[PDB]
Amino acid sequence: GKVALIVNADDAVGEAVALRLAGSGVQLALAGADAGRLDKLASQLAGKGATVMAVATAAVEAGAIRDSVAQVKARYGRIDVLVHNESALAAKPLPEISDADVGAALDTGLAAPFHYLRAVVPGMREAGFGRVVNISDLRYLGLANTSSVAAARSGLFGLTRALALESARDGVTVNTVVMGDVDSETTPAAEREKLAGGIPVKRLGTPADIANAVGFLAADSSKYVTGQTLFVCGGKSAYFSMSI
Amino acid sequence: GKVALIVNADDAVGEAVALRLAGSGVQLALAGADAGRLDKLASQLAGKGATVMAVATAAVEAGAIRDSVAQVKARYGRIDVLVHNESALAAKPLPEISDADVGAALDTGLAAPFHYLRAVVPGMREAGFGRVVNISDLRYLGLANTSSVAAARSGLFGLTRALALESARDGVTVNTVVMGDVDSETTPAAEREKLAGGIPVKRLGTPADIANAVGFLAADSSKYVTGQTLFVCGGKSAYFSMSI
Amino acid sequence: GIQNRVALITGSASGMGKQTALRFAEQGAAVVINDIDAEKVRATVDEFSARGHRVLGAVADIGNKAAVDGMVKQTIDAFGRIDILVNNAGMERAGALRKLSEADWDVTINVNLKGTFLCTQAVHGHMVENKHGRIVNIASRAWLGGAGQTPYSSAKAGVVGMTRALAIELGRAGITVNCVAPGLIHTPMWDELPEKDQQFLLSRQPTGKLGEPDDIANTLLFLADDDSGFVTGQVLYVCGGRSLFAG
Amino acid sequence: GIQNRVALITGSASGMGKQTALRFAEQGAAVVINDIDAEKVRATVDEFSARGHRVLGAVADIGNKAAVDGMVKQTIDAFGRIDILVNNAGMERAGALRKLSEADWDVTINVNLKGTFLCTQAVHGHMVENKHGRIVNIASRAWLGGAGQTPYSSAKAGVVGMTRALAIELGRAGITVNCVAPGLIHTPMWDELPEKDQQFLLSRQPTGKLGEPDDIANTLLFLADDDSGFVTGQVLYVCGGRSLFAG
Ligand SMILES: NC(=O)c1ccc[n+]([C@@H]2O[C@H](COP(=O)([O-])OP(=O)(O)OC[C@H]3O[C@@H](n4cnc5c(N)ncnc54)[C@H](O)[C@@H]3O)[C@@H](O)[C@H]2O)c1
Ligand SMILES: NC(=O)c1ccc[n+]([C@@H]2O[C@H](COP(=O)([O-])OP(=O)(O)OC[C@H]3O[C@@H](n4cnc5c(N)ncnc54)[C@H](O)[C@@H]3O)[C@@H](O)[C@H]2O)c1
Repeated sequence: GKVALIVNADDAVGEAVALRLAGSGVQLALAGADAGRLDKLASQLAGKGATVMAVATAAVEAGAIRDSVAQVKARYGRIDVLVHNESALAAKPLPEISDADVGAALDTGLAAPFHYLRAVVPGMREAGFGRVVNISDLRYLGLANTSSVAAARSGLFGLTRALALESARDGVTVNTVVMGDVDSETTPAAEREKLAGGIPVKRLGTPADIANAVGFLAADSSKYVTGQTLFVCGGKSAYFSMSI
Repeated sequence: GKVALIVNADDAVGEAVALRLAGSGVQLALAGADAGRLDKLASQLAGKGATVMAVATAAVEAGAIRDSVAQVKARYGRIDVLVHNESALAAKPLPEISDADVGAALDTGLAAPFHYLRAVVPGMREAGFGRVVNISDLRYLGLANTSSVAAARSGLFGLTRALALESARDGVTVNTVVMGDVDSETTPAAEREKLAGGIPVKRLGTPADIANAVGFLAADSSKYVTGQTLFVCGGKSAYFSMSI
Repeated sequence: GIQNRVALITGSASGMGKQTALRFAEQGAAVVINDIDAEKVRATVDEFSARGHRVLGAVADIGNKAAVDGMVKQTIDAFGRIDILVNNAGMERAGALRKLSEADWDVTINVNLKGTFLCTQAVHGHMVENKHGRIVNIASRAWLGGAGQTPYSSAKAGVVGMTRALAIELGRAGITVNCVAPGLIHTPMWDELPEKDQQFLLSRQPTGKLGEPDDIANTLLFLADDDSGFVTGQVLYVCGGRSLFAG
Repeated sequence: GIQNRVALITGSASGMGKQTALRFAEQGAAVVINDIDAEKVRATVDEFSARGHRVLGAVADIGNKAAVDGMVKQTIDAFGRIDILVNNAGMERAGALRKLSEADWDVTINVNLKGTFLCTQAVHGHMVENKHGRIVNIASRAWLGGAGQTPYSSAKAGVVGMTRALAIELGRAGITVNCVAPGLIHTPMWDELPEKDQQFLLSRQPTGKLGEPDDIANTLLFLADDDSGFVTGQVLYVCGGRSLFAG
């Protein structure tokens, strides 16, 4: 009888997270931009026996986010688990980055999750239990031709750790799962062998890999794990300075 | 390596940076919001024999920033060194964080330095020489009651490293000096005595400490040091996970 | 899960290592109890089998290569494979720099760093043949640096570098190599303290509470799981947030 | 600056250590040339004295405690103080995990990690007396993990933990403890290689160029400077960006 909100549930990673938590008896709320995709996902999850609601939203403004949050809490009466799946961001060389490219990356990549945390974290501290899992990716560490993505994702590192310390005393944990290279079935086969060669386990990651890590951090027993940046990357994070 | 722009030069750290760089013969451009303070600083530096110009500007919008940069390039014909000193940000507990507190922190703490880097890095890569030094502080790692500051500062980590890699081939380096606790002569002696005890070297940092590290990264000979997060903290950064 | 995987846990005759073995066995694993204290091995082996668990005692000094090879051979004779290795055996000689004997350094390095190297080396070839392995090393928040802990911080920091190196090297063979860095954990020592001390340390814990041995066992269960094959090269703190700022 | 400071650079009779000693002497420091190679010690001491530098040869296996103490005694008898210690002496035996001999491990650990511990210990009491010290340890990008480099990655990662631990402990005595992690550096090995070797590694460099020993010497001059007393506990990469992604 635990309740979880999955933001940006409308992709393969969101689907896998929803399936892992449903498997553990968690009551689900799915937020996302593609209502069509959300309804189909909820339909499949309900079909398997999960308690689930959907909420369409392509928002980055705080008020709209706080409302979405209100819908969920109206239905379930509390949010024990918040999983923020990242929204797609386009990485481009510096010259191709416009004034609006900067603002948009920050809005969806950093501001939007911040707003979700502000709308949910206070409730969790009041109830004395909370599990926040931010899903980021390796570009937060900074790579060539990703500056606009890296600036936004990198903000979640200090953000998550700040609120982890602020909420620790009230039974809340805030952690980050950092995705490596995940297969998607739209990448060219030549880019699968190319990417896999550069990964120590010599295979691309799956959405299930990510959900397994999210499910661990969201588990009731992970009460002493907080502030963590857990890479699910096949070892590729070992090539970066400052990933530990 | 003769021309340097110091953004937010109108504080004690900016002054110290200006003195160190002028001491090495660098021609200076000082940007900041407090024209009164900026002019007094330029006056003192000229009085000692330094080549200096001032540019008043409290801007965080990209277009205004590019203008500021153009003024400098009009006067000197090139920017070999960019030092972005951080602007003051209000750290506050999550409940006291408003919707606009979030946007402002990102705009002044993260978007603004990004815009400066976008305006200067292309020039540096074209000239084949560049030294970018971002000045941040320990709140980027995340502490209780700093979430809006941590989110903004933390974005500079991936941003600097992304552009370090993107520009490396063209003689440009992008590094970060992370300030620990700096004495200010408006801090109470009672908060100095408390703070110093928590620092391994048992003293507060001075603006000169910060400028010394900035001067090292900006030197012509630091051509093989890039992407670095150099703490100038008296050892306090050794208490944080993920600072190395 | 880890049903019917074979797990060798070094230094598991008492303390957190002991409790990780119990939880592993409860989740369906065959566990090898190792320690240098042969009486604690026997008592714990006795305890575990009594509970119905598939367990083998293997007394061996993890700092001695021949003893490690004999341990692994005994494990292979018994269970035919080693799916999971937890390098939990550790110790510390501490003191101000000038007060550290050459022996204070040599032993802390030998048990924590070399010992973890010896067991990982001796076991990994078996995981290579089975195209499956989970190697988890127990480091410490003190790898980030601790006053008066030069040898322990050096040794455990070395374990972190080994974790990263072998995560890169062994990945192609289906072996993951991860590290758990425990913060402050309720230990028998903890009860040996006066309230005034205790209440100082807790107050430096963000949660205000102590970690328990189960906190490590559960994190270790996650890293060892069949489902966690894409997690490798990681340093996961089990510290209640103290690792975020330990000043 | 470092005018009138006394600097001990271990393993400085050849390679970048020598180039660090030269630049230190040129910036006003008295330098102790150390190596295990007594003939390389004499040749460099001779070379430096001819250049007008204040230099002393101190032959010692920095991995042997007795030899280290004699080096420190020879330095103190000669110059009366030790202001700067650069733990540059290092080495590596590498190979697949299964092919690493116990001796390949023991020596890499002994020279890089214990040696750095022995020299830092033997020197620090003198810096405490003077309420001023600069300790800089030479680690490597490989502390982040390198396939086939289990011993080297373990040792240099251990040097990172030692740097952090001692920065915390020794700071109150006016001693800073920092670490430099060189990436790829133009070396005599490099000049003695065939072309195809060279062109792969360069291709992995963000700058497209190799680092030079002066890059290390200049970075070390900064950390050792009288003005850098508030810099401690740091790991500063001299890699040309390679450390940001080495895959
Ligand atoms: N709160 C904590 O206790 C804490 C905190 C941080 C890290 N750690 C680390 O977690 C691990 C377990 O913690 P612990 O408190 O149970 O330590 P512990 O010393 O109480 O138990 C470790 C066991 O390993 C045995 N052992 C087996 N082979 C050995 C060998 N060659 N040399 C020496 N001992 C050998 C020891 O006899 C001992 O019983 C250790 O590595 C420790 O460094 C513990
Ligand atoms: N590209 C690189 O060369 C590179 C990269 C990363 C790290 N490093 C590290 O930089 C340091 C020096 O670099 P290097 O290229 O000159 O390596 P190197 O093989 O030339 O060793 C430097 C000196 O140390 C001496 N030495 C070895 N063992 C000694 C001992 N026990 N006692 C005293 N002296 C000893 C050697 O005589 C040698 O002259 C090493 O610690 C190395 O690990 C080098």
